[PDB]
Amino acid sequence: NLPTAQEVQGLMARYIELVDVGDIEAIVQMYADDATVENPFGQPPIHGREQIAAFYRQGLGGGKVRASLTGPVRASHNGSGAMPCRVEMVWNGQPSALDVIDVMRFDEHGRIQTMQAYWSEVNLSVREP
Amino acid sequence: NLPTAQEVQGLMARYIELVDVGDIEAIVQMYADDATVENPFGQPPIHGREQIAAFYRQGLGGGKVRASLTGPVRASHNGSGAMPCRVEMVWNGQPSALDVIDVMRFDEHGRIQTMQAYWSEVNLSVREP
Repeated sequence: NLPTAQEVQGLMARYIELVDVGDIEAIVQMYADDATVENPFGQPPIHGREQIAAFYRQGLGGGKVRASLTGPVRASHNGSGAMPCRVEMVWNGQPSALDVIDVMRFDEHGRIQTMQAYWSEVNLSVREP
Repeated sequence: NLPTAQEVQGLMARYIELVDVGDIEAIVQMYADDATVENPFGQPPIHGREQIAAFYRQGLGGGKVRASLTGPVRASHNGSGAMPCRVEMVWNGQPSALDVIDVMRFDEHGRIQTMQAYWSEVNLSVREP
């Protein structure tokens, strides 16, 4: 059955953990095999487990990447939710911080069926040494 | 043309202002006439300016309602964005606070074409004396 509000809060916080540690296997594990990821929202979706793994491979490849929840997960009663996080990584040769909000819909097996990441360069902050 | 990241940031912050002051006319003004609101996401959409006005009428009717941005607006390059806010109002006879994340898609005239508010009772906090 479709994940309750509570469970969605649990699942979306766990996803941020996994991203923080770079556990690509576990991250990919969280997605339905026909899931889609739009990141950043606006770009063409990436489809299916194989492409997604590569996305997270390249994404978490090279620049050291931390992610942390910066507020409560907002969760609906229909297996969806949205959350704000801050992603630390190297951009354009500089340690930078990116503010993001991820929106996720889960299937009846508690897998991510759809993910969208809202952010752009306006949410981008370069850190001084 | 479709609103830039910067403009989206501006528009979504202005919406929160208007809600905070209860300017229903201006709020309704921000929406396309064929816009849809899902609030809370999961419930059936409300369609068009007339129903929307009533929604904001009832919504901002009775319980004193404040709303404030609690972090940066995440804005994409394709006329969409998402933001976190905290809504103060009276629920179930009690001054309460609700954590929300609104997701908005704008049209080429800078009007809100689609709004979704993510929150449920798990995001609800009742305030003591």
